[PDB]
Amino acid sequence: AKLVCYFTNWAQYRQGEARFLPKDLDPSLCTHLIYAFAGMTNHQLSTTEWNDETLYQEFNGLKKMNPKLKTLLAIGGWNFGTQKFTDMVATANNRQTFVNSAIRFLRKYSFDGLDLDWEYPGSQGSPAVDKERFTTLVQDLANAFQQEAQTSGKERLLLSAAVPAGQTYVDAGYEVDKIAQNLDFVNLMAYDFHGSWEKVTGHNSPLYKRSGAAASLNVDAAVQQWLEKGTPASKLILGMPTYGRSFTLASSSDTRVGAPATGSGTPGPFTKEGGMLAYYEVCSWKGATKQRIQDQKVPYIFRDNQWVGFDDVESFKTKVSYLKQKGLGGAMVWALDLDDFAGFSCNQGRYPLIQTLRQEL
Repeated sequence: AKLVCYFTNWAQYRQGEARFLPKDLDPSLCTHLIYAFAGMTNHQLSTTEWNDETLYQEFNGLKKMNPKLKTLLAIGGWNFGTQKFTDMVATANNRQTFVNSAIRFLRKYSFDGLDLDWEYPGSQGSPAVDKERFTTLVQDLANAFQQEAQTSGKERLLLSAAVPAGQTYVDAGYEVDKIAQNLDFVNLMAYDFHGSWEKVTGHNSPLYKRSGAAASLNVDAAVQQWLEKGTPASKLILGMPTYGRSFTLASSSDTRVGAPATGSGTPGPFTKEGGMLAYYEVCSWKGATKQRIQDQKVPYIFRDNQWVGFDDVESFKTKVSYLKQKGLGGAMVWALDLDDFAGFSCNQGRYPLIQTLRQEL
């Protein structure tokens, strides 16, 4: 089994004990660590934070303690947009410029592979032709990765991609069955199903549905979709979130799922973003009421006019059990910095959630 965890390079700016750098990393915790995110300058792979070169070195330097650990560099992300991916996979000469830069860049900093986080090809601004080109990109990379293998005398660079869960986004940009052949694994983002972008409370990551397309916004519907489309279960890794989606309730009385909400929930004191909250900002809510949505096997907690749907140790246990049953390749996590990484808030030791994934896997 695989335990893929996403490291975040902006987490280093969280205040006090939320601050997260490579030294807060547990080298035996995950089997694969993915660094988010790498950028793109002149069709080439580039850094995005002033200390990326320094962080990369401590990051991959962890392999000195754990030779089994595999690291990949994730390029893209939401903030990155799609525009630059389009211009890169536009021609072939440019793709070569990238593929050849990726190779030099990964090898330079001791990365074992590349995680594609294009959000999203053939959607949200990306032309319909980016669908077929994405798979070409996948192919060219897989191919160069093959050839680079002989010449270098090192293990073939790994290639994975983070992918969306909804039917809409898949069709718009993913030739599943085909990309699944060149991808060593697929990190399914099985979360962000419900959020403050909705006028009704809903859970960020429900295992099962509570009808219509609504009944497709759960882990199961996401897994099933990627499976049926040609993704071998081995290659499917189940994303798990160490964070919750928050809502401000229209009325402190009516804390039901589906209850009305005026907007995003109060930004977290450490994460500073409405709609989302790290586990260490929820795990120990003083004077709140934690409940459990039986049909979706996930919990939610409210206090006053604040409502939050998050994942706890028990939900993770259930999801791994689910994952085992579907025969999936392992579990993926977003993100290391959102779990109580230093056991400074929850009294459940270091990495309550992620260590759970490790124990059950």
